[PDB]
Amino acid sequence: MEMEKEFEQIDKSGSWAAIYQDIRHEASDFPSRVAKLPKNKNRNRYRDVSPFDHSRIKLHQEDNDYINASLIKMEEAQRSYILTQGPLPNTVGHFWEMVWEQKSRGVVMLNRVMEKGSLKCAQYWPQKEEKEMIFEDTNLKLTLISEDIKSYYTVRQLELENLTTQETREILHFHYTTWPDFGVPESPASFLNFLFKVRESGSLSPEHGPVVVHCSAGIGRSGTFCLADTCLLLMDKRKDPSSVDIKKVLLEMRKFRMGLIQTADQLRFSYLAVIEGAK
Ligand SMILES: CC(=O)Nc1ccccc1C(=O)NN
Repeated sequence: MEMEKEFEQIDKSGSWAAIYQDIRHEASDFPSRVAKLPKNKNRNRYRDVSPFDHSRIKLHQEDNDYINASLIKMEEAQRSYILTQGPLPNTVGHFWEMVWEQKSRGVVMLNRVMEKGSLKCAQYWPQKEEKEMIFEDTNLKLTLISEDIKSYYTVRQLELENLTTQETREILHFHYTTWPDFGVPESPASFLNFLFKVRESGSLSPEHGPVVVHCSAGIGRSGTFCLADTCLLLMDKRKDPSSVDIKKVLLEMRKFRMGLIQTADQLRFSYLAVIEGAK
C-alpha cells in the first residue's frame, strides 16, 4: 500500500498512537547481559537503553570491551550503521577508540550538548584549532582542522591520531543543530538536505567502516536518520518503490537495537521524511 495513502489514512483517523504501540508490541526482545554487569554501570547513560549482546560493538582491549553501541546491518539495502549514546565524561576515550577500530569516516550528531537546561552529552571534540584533545586512557589525539557553520547544520574536519602508531585519519563531524527541544521539526526539508550532505561526503559508502550516529540515548533521532536513509535507498533499488513498508523496515532495524523511534510524532515525521524524500 503506497505509504503516502497509508499516511493520509492514519492522519485522518488520528491513529498514530495505535500504529506506534503495535510496533512496540511486535518488536524483538534479546538479552543485554554485558550492559547490565555492575562493572559497566557508569558506561551507560540510561538504565532502560542497552545494546543487545548479539549486535553490540566490542572495543579491542582485554580490560573491558564494553560500550553502549550497536551494529545495525541492513542486508538488502547494503548499508551498515553504528548507533551509540551521547558520550559520557568517562566514555569519551572509548567513543574515539570505537571510531578508530571500526574505520568510520563520519560521525553524525543529532543533539546539542545542552537541551532543556541539562547536559545531553560530553563536549567530546575540540572547539579551537590550537587547543587539541588527548584521551590518555585510549592513547588518541584529536585536532580541529576546519569548521563550516550553516543555518541548520555545522560540518567539521577533525584529525584523529593513534599516538601508538602515529597513523592519522580525517574524520568528518556532521552536527544537526536545529532539532527542537520538544516535538519534531515541522518540515523535514532541512533534515533531508542534512542527510544528502552526509551521503555526498562518502561517509555512508562501503569503502569505509560504518558511520557512527548518536543523539542523547541513540534510539530516537538516531532511529529517524537510519530508517529514512534505508527506506529511500530501498525505493531506488526495488522494481516497485510502493513495496517499501516503513513499519517492516523499522521492525527489522529493531532486531539490532531496542527502542528505535521513541514517540508517535517521530514515527509520523519518519513517514514525512521518506514521503517528501521520494519527490
Ligand atoms: C531524493 C531527494 O529528494 N534528495 C534530496 C532531498 C532534499 C534535499 C536535497 C536532496 C538531494 O538530492 N541532494 N543531492
